[PDB]
Amino acid sequence: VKRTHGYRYKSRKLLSKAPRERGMSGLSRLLYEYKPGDKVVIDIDPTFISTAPHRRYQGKVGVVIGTRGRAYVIETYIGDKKKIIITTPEHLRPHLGG
Amino acid sequence: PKIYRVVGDTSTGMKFVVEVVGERPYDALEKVYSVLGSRHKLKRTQIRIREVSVVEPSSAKSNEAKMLMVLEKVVR
Amino acid sequence: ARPARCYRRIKGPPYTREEYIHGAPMIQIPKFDMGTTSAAARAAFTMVAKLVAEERGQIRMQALEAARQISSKYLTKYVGDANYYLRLNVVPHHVLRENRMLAMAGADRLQEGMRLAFGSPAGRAARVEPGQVIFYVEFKPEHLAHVKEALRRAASKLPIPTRIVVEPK
Amino acid sequence: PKALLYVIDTAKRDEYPTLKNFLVKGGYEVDVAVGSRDVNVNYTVDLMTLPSDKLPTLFEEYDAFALAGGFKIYYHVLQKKPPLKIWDLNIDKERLAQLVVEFNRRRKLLIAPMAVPAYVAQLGLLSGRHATVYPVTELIKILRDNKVNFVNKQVVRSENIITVKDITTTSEKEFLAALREKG
Amino acid sequence: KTVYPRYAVIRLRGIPTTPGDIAATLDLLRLRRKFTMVVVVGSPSVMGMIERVNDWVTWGEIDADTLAEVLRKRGRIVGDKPLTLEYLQKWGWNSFEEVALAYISGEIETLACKKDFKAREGQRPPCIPYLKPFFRLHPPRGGLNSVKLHFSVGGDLGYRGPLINDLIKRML
Amino acid sequence: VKVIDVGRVVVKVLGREAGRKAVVVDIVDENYVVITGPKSLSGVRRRRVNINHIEPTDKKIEIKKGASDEEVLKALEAAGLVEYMKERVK
RNA sequence: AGUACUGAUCGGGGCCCCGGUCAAACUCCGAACCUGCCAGCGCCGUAGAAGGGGGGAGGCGGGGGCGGUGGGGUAAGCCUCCGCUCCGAGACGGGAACAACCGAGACCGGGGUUAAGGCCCCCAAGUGCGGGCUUAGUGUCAAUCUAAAAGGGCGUCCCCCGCCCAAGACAGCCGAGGCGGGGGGCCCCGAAGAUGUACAGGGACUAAGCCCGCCGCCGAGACCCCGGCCCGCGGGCCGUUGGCCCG
RNA sequence: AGGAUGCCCCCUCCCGAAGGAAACCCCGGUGACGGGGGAGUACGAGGGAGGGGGUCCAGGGUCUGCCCUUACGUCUAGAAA
Ligand SMILES: [Mg+2]
Ligand SMILES: [Mg+2]
Ligand SMILES: [Mg+2]
Ligand SMILES: [Mg+2]
Ligand SMILES: [Mg+2]
Ligand SMILES: [Mg+2]
Ligand SMILES: [Mg+2]
Ligand SMILES: [Mg+2]
Ligand SMILES: [Mg+2]
Ligand SMILES: [Mg+2]
Ligand SMILES: [Mg+2]
Ligand SMILES: [Mg+2]
Ligand SMILES: [Mg+2]
Ligand SMILES: [Mg+2]
Ligand SMILES: [Mg+2]
Ligand SMILES: [Mg+2]
Ligand SMILES: [Mg+2]
Repeated sequence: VKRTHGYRYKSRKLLSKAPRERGMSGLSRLLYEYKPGDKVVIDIDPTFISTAPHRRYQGKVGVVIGTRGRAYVIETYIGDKKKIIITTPEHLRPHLGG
Repeated sequence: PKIYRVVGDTSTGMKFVVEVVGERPYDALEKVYSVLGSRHKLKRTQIRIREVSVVEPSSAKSNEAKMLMVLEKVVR
Repeated sequence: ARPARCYRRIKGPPYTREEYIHGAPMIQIPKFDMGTTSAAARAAFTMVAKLVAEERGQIRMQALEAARQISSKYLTKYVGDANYYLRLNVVPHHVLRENRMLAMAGADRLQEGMRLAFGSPAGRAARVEPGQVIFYVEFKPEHLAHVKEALRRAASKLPIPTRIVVEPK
Repeated sequence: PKALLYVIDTAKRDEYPTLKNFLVKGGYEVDVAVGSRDVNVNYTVDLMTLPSDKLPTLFEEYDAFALAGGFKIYYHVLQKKPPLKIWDLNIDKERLAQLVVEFNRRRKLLIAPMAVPAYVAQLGLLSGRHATVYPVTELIKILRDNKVNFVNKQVVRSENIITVKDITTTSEKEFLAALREKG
Repeated sequence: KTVYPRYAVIRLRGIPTTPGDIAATLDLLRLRRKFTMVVVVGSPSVMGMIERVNDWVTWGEIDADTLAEVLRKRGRIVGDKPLTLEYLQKWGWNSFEEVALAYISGEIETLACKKDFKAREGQRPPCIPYLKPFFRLHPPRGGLNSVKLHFSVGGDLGYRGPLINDLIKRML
Repeated sequence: VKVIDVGRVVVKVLGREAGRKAVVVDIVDENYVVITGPKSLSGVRRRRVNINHIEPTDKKIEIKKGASDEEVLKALEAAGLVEYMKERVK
């Protein structure tokens, strides 16, 4: 039977947490202020799944283009196609590697 | 000609102490490699020589080695 | 039952989650530990013999049971139940399947050949690795010849080559 | 004169027979020594079983000391793992260093081919002197790190130490010119 | 600062059926034909490439005298023309031996000048201008042991150490 | 059958010293013996040799096992084989 | 890997503790490995990278080897996925023949050297070198390709361990070694088919077989060289819907 | 209608790419063989010059010897089938 494609269709491992990470996450990711040109890493937080980007963007590095209210507009790539991810900071981490 | 006592063991878990008659330690080791390789299908890398020592004919254990020491002629 | 060569080799993943398997067969081995099992009396025994697998493969439940019967009967007769401890060390967790046309086993089983080929349960087997202990015996050194004979009889019932290792406890 | 030729290794196939040939054509009478069980050549001096009290007899009796150091010396100098286990230095290192230093002290002739010059350089016996070595990057660096002046000639003699780049690429005339030189 | 050892790399196995990742690395190393040979500086990034192609090449530390002979016999300049002593002297290198020693010893970090290198006036270039960055060798006289086995177990592939110079002399 | 015995004069039939004469001076095992030219005499160095690579002649001298070259050379005089050794067969 | 969550499971001891057996639809841990950004290396690129527009398609049946115990299946030259390579659309050397196994990529002619593989004859090059084993013509240098298991054998070669013998051991006074166990190599039995011989190329071979090593040689269209030809790109000359020259 | 200023043989001479020996002397190895010298020599595709001798050469028909070699067109993953 063909693969089904719901928005979260092969995400058991990705959305699972170890026992020591159970419960609410810390709030420091909320407090980073990103400006255009900043580099961020998409690190999905499973306790806020409805605002999380698609599983294909986990671990990708994007560039902040701007803000939309409280979300950040991030320019990234899936293979060769440019993608625009709009997401809240709880699903973002600063990329220190350049 | 001397009797060389060769102590060794193999990667296959086999241990051996043999007495080999040769001119020099190199000749005695060549006999050990070829005979063990023939009789137990052991590659040279699988054989680990641990100790080579001259043993005097009076104290040797092998009658083969003793008899070779006193040979006066050979036949082919 | 098919010849045991049909299920000897490990050809796929283990099939053990009985909550997803319909009609998984019940284990037909009544006991796994024979002789004197209490830990206090086992302290008298000072020798250990093991029937060790030489290859990887699957041992069917009925072969384990046949091996258990012949060895335990021999030890009971010649050594005595108070003088040995025998343990069948592996459990047949893996479920075997067969693709045969059958009635009263589901509608898909009525389609012939390789259509809908996933088999219905046919038995159980233990998946073993080289060096794995199949049978484990604790005994007194006076009975060494009898224990070796019992394990030789057990080995003749098993689908893979084995070897007997005797060591002190 | 008599020369002692220590055959440490034979992995360099033609090193020992060529070195012995040059020394014989140079008027020396060559005695062969072996310190390991893996060397296949005939020898008359067994440095493996020769007692240490017999060493002073050895220094007196020989006028030259030549080292057929193949790839065993090369990978010992570099402190690098060889691609073959047989290229490991399986000889008594302390005795070998003792032989070289003692022969050097009595101002006897030392022939150091290929990577042997770097081994002599690491012993501090060529500080400020002119020497050649097998001209690979790492061996040239070791000579320079030990305050040795590298020279790009095939055979270089520094007053008792003859060093050659590679005995297998050395002509008889070049070697004999350095043997007959003054030091 | 650091002067890495200089290695000679020879492609021993052929083009058809070479796996894709090995074929790509050989192309970047300029070993695009069988029995082609290059000299590389052994920086860690380069050594990672040689490890990838270990089963298709043989390599080792090249000596200055061997490099001098390779340049004189198999060195080519633009137009596939022979490299001559006169061409070296026009550029300020006195001999094949001097430039080979300069490269092996680390005085210069490249043997063939880069594509975008621009020759100055009077100044000796730190390389040989317009030398082709690869050598096309002859098959080895007397043959090899086996192009399918590693040198460490009696074949010819992989790291050879200083014995690469013995092999090169047979391939000149 | 081929018989090799200590003291027998032999001819080497393989190697660079092929056609030269030599004297057996010791037995290593059933397959190898030690021969000496003497070198100064026939050009054969004192080395072990495989039995397959020598052929016995009809001449024999009397020596002890592991006899030195000088002892061999002296015994080559009591028998008068000195010019016999310098001759190269084939 | 673990049996700690969810489950399975054999024992011991007092619902707990200890030991043991397991998991595609279990996971505290956790590689090799793959992958994102940046910097460098390497290579490609102004003789034109990225990107974009336009015309014409063919094709939308694939197949072989190897790897994921991929998953299924008694198995299949079987079905269905994932990846590198090759055939299709690829000459040529080797494999006895043989699309896809090994070697290797072919403009034409010639010289040379190697690759795989081979060197008793067929058949170019060794009746090549040292050691050991086999007596069954066993066997006769990977795969396609023509085979073999559980089990039995001191048949024979060899390695290790335990015990006896201090010459009062084993076998029926004699005088020197003896008894048992575990393992390894080769071979023997286990081994039964249909047109035509010890089939797996044939002759035949006691090595021309097998094991541990070694030396040289032969051998492609590959690699090197010479001559001839053609091509792509760039430059130049000529009154040019084109021609010629150079790199 | 092609060459006959040809072709062929011998000899001599010159140059010569890649490649490249041997006898023999010396060093090593049990040995098959390796190395230094002899020697980048003798030779070597081919390119040049001359002399002596001969008579057709090229081309074609057919036959023999040695080496190589699985009709064509077609659909097809796969054609001598
Ligand atoms: Mg789909
Ligand atoms: Mg909602
Ligand atoms: Mg399977
Ligand atoms: Mg291939
Ligand atoms: Mg487990
Ligand atoms: Mg993956
Ligand atoms: Mg389709
Ligand atoms: Mg496929
Ligand atoms: Mg088609
Ligand atoms: Mg073929
Ligand atoms: Mg022939
Ligand atoms: Mg079977
Ligand atoms: Mg047969
Ligand atoms: Mg005419
Ligand atoms: Mg059809
Ligand atoms: Mg069809
Ligand atoms: Mg057809």
